[PDB]
Amino acid sequence: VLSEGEWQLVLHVWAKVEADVAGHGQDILIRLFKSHPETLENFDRFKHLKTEAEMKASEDLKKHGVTVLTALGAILKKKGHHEAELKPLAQSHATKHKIPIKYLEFISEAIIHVLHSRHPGDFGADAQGAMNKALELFRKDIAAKYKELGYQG
Ligand code: HEM
Repeated sequence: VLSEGEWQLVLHVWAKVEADVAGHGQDILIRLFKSHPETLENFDRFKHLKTEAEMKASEDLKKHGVTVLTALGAILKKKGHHEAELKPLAQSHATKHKIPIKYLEFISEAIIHVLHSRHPGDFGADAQGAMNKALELFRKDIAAKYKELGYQG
């Protein structure tokens, strides 16, 4: 369970993301795909993309990054009270998309990497620790829902 102070560190960097969620989403999805190419294969929608340049030029990838980060932001703004937001997400990701917890760990790493690069002013060590805790909580709760839904993750 995060403290209020930790949540405030999370939300203060998220405020920066929200200056340009689209650009942040591009960087995060591209970092995920570059660092863990098997994750790209998981997206039938995107797996044709061959290069970072093609990724950057895809309007469709940009749209999806906005969707992803806005969903995550809505979860983070609940400060742990995210049951309602996690239900549909866990169901789609367990049963339609089939995303293992290890891949949610990979996107978490990509989020931390991009925030660390873009936001040294709001992403020092304590802030990164807080974000890690928030993403750990998200993954813990999603993995519990995966169980309940019949997916090992
Ligand atoms: C922070 C973690 C993530 C969030 C918040 C998130 C959010 C979303 C949202 C909101 C959608 C659209 C609605 C839905 O289907 O549920 C979606 C779709 C999808 N997600 Fe995620 N996602 C996350 C991580 C991942 C990861 C790590 C992968 C794969 C490695 C993945 C694969 C997919 C796929 C395949 C779709 C469908 C894309 C399409 O064909 O339109 N997601 N995600």
